Formats: sequence, structure tokens, C-alpha cells
Amino acid sequence: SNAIAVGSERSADGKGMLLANPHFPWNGAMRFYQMHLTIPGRLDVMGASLPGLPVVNIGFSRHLAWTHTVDTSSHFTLYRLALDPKDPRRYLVDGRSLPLEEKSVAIEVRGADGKLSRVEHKVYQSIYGPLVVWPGKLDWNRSEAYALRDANLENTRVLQQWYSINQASDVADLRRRVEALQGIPWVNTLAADEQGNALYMNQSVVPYLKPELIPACAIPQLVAEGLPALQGQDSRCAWSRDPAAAQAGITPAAQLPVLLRRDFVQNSNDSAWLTNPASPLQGFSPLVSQEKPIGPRARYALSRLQGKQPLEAKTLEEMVTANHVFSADQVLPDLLRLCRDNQGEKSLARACAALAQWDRGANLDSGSGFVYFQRFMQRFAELDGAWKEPFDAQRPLDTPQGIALDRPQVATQVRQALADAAAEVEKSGIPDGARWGDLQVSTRGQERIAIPGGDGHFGVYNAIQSVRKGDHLEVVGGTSYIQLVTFPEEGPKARGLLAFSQSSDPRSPHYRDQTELFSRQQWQTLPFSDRQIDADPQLQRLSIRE
Amino acid sequence: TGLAADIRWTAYGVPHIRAKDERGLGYGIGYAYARDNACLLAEEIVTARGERARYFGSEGKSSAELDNLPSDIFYAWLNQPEALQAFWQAQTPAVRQLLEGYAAGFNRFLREADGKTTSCLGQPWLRAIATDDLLRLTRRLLVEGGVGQFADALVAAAPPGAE
Ligand SMILES: *C(=O)CCCCCCCCCCCCC
Repeated sequence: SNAIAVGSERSADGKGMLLANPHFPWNGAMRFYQMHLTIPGRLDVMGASLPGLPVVNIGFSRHLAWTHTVDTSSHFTLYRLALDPKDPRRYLVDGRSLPLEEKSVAIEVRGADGKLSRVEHKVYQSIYGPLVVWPGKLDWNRSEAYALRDANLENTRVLQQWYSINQASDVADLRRRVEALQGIPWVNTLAADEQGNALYMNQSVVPYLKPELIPACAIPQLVAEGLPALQGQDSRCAWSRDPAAAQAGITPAAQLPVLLRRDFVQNSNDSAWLTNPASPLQGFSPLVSQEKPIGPRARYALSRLQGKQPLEAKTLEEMVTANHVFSADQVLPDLLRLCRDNQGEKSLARACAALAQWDRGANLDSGSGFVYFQRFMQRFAELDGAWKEPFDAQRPLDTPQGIALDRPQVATQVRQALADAAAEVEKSGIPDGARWGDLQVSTRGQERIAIPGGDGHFGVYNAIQSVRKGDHLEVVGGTSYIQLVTFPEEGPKARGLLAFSQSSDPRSPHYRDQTELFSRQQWQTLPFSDRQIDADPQLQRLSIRE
Repeated sequence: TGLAADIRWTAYGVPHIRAKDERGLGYGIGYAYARDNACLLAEEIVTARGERARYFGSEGKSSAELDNLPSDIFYAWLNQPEALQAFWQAQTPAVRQLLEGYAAGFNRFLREADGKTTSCLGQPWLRAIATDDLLRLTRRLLVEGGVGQFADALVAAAPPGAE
């Protein structure tokens, strides 16, 4: 997901502006749906939401626009249990043997014969929550087991939270409403309002441990792999209580990162840290936010956003529609150099030709260089010490960069990586002068629509995730609901698209209409005012009651 | 009853629901959403009710790509009656009304549907929905950043034998 909020100090009109570019599935229970909701006098909000929810999840109103991005905060903790030496169904807390609880569920199963049978399954539970088994990682043996405490299981406030956000007037009201209720499960919130404020909040339901407990309560080897794991044999490693938390065991709002600025805030699924590099967010719980190298989507956005030049609506739109493969910026120049150094090496010829002719984008017309580049990067990622300039904590926007071609072993490995990548691309059924758009598509009935964009791990802001299905890459997730909002005097001006269209049903007039538009990158007005709605020549109206 | 909505659709099937209260607003939302996505919701409700294996057998997967039976076990555990009931009793009147409207609006579309925009008309799993179903969907989304990511791990958690 991407989000950028621009404030009065940077926007071309001196007012708030918001780009919402969430990256979510194209199917299933998280498929975004557009709607505008109005109770005249007290609610008027438009955007998109998840299936089955009678609230707007990402949207805008008269003076406010907001959006969300999956955060890097922990929303659960694992608990390593010490098992009773006499009984692996018992576990020790403060050296006392407690029995596991057993909860059985019964499932009906349609057999081969079309008939139902009853399957009974036992779910083992500890005081923390249910046991979980990851074979070869989190086992249940005779000395240890792992249980999982999910912080959102007691979050009954989630729906009220979005209804409340839907009623928010401006950025300060939004902040109040989100900090008071703490109903947000697992996303950041970024927002801008008419008066030109830009807000980032890392305000979600996050397990709370007082700072002096963390080093002693952590399972050191598991936290190093990024798992929030705690010592479950010690009662003092229970989540801490703070009467200011909206829910017992969760982090108080005052302790979660917030940035209020008039220039910009951004997030691309990295931590709060470099939301705006001019004002780093630091000193938070490791369950909350850590200072880790940012992904290339964030690096890309910061390279466009830092500086003193005014930001237009078009600036932000084009950050998505450019389809620029930002990871190319770090490696392609040195990669092309290595290509020139090995001219007349038969194995590398086609790859280097394709790469040097490539527009560095994931556009429909982008050359096969993108395909060669992806497969190389997949191998590059597995190499040790191949960066010319490794990540530098003092230069976090500009590192890692370049290939260490001066180190002879690296040069050998990078070339072999390129040969291997070339081979894989050449083995596959890619035609001659076939383009990215010929390969990446979304199926609609018996037809196919070319989809621009590419994997966000390659720094394409317009992130698109695809899987191999037969002769094509089939899009499964990424850019989904797009909204870009500004605030001219008349009322909110909102622009965007729902990439995969309103309806998942092939029989619908709205199964592929916005998908056609997404293909051509033709964003549309999101009509909000009665006037905008009445100006629509396709306007239909139905009233219903029972 | 006391359910009323005014719905406008603009280009691309975007609904604009106007109502005088949460109940009517819910009613419009569920009706409009059902028009575009009745089958999706029905499928995901089946998943969230832990009824995949009942309708589809053990050889299929949910849209989250979990095997039907492990998925069912996880959702049957997650969405037990007491969890649903506690969750409901914690909802504000406004939210309760939103959900009641939605269920009622979805079911109204189901009553009237003739297949114009619904490909799963006739399937035994396309059924009238209840507020509990929306709570099931909500809770499934709630744990997407927690125990949801360990659904398989939970189903697999069994004590050691004689090894
Ligand atoms: C990018 O990270 C996409 C973020 C999309 C999140 C949608 C809004 C959050 C919805 C969660 C609601 C939980 C309902 C129980």
C-alpha cells in the first residue's frame, strides 16, 4: 500500500491533498467496494470498503480525506510455553503446572458419496490463547509449545471506529476520534484536510509491554526473525495494564507514533520512522516501530517528495501511473556496465540488449527487459555482500546502491546470476518483442485485459502482484481502490478508480468497466456533490423499503 | 420494518445511499452490494461460518487459499456462539442498526434476484444472511493481522505421542 498526505506548505493550492493507493487482493473477503453514504445533516462520506462492512474504510468527506496502510507493528504475541515434565498437555507459569484447556469443534464434511459426515477436532488453549504449530520452527514437543495471544480478539470497537472516522470533520477531529477509541486493528492512518494539515498515525491495537520488561520477556532468537515472541513461563511477561488504554493489555494512544505536519507525510508499509525524514519517529517499543531500512516504494516516494517544489495533484497521480521500477535505479546502471564489459559473451547477449532497450517501467509497452530484470533481482537478493554501498543508517534514503563490481568474486556471481536469469526467461514461452502488457493480465470471463504495474518489491509504486497461470501472469492483488483528493472551494475534488471494478460477478455491467480504464490508466471523477451526481448522464435512482 | 433507503448509482455502478438513520443506510448498502457481489459475500460467509467442507467437500480451498476443512476448523473456533454474542452485546445501537439494515437489504435483493447480476442463483449456499454472519465476517477481518495468519498452525497444534 501507498499513502501520501500533502499539507499547506507544499501543495500547489496551499490546501490539503491526499493520495490513497492501497494494495489489496483482487478477489475474496478483502476485495474493495466503492460507495457513498449520506444521512443528511450528520453523515456524508465517500470511498471504499471491505465486503460485509456497512462503513467506509478508505474515503473522504467535505473537508477531510483519509486512507490506510498495513503497518509494521505487532498485533499479537507468541508465547513460548515450558511444558510440565510429567505431562506435555500441562505447562508451567511461575513453576506451577497448569492444564491446557480443550475446545472441540465439529465440522460437517461432504464426502465423495455426496453425504455428510461429522469431523471432531480438538483445539488446545492456554491462558494466553490457542497453541500453534509451525513444523521445524514452532513445535509442540515434550519440553515446549507455543501459544498465540491475538490483541484484536477483544477489539469489539472496530466497526464503531470506522463509523466514527466516517463522521470526522478535519484532521484534528480524526486524530481525536481514533485516539479515543483505539479500534483500528492493523493499519496506519494518513489524512489531509482542507486547511492544509497532513497527518500520519501509527494508531492501532498493539500488545503493550512496559519498556523495562521487553529485553527480559523477549525470546531473543525469535524476535531477531521479527516474530513478537515472549516468555510464557513467567507471569510478569503478561501484557502490561495501563488504565489509559481503551482495552486491557494494549498500548495507550499517547505511546503510539503520530506525525502532524504541513509539508507531507507518507508511508509504504515500512515503520513510522521515516514518515517524513525531516522529523524522524524514534524511541518506540519494538512491538510498535523500529528503525529499519525502508523498502524501495518508500525510497521512491521520498525521492519525489523531498525538496521545496510545490506538489500538484498530477505529480501524485503520475507517481502511480509512471510505473517506474525504482529498484532499477540502484542496480541497472552497474548491471549495464557489466554487460558492456562482457560484450560477445553469447549467454548474456539477449538479456543485455533487452535491459539497455528497456524504459525501466512496468507499463503495458515496457520491453522484456523488465522480465529479465525481475529474475536477475530474485537471484541478486540471494547474494552476500554484492552492494557497492550497503545500507547506511546515516544515509537511509540512498542505500543500498550499486553493484560492487570492483570485488572480483561479486563480479563473477553477478554475471552468473545474469546468465541464470537469462536462461530462465529464455526457457519460458516469451515470444519475440513481446511486451509486459502481453504477459500480465486479469482474466474477465473468456477475455483478458492487460494490467500495468509490477511487484512492489521492485519499487513499482503501482504495485501489482501476479501468479503464473498457463501462458500468462494472472493478477491477484495490488493497486485496487485509488483516490486522489483535493479541496477546491466548491467541494472535495476526488479522482481515481477501482482497478478490478465494482462487481466480482461476470454477469454484471460493472465486472470489467473500470478494469478497462485501469489498463489505459484513465482515472475518473469520483462524484460527491449532488451537483456532480446529477451531472452524470448514467444516473440511475431507486428507492426501497420494507 | 422502518427500513427505507434512497440509492443513486453514477457511472461504473457506484452507489450513493441516502437514508434518515443507520438502519435505512445499512438497508441501502446491503442491497446495492448484493446487486454487485451477492455470490462473493455468500462464499465468504460460508468460509466465515466454517461451512466450506459441508458444501464443497475437503478437496477445495477458500479464497484465502486455505484447505476447506482446516479453514472450517479455524472459523468454527473463531466464531463460536459466545464470541459472536459477546461481540454483539458490545456494539453500539448505531452499529447494530447498520448491521441489521445491511442483512435485511442483502436479503431483499436475494428475494428478488433473477440472475441478471448473480451467477450463483440456485446454489444451496446462496442463502438469506443474518447479523451474526456479518459479525463472522468482521471477526475474520479483525484477526487478519494476528491469529488469522496462523490458522493452519492452530489446526496443526497437536500434543506429542510416544516419540
Ligand atoms: C494497504 O495496506 C491496504 C490497506 C487496506 C486496509 C483497508 C482498511 C482497513 C479495514 C480493516 C477493517 C477491519 C474490519 C473488522
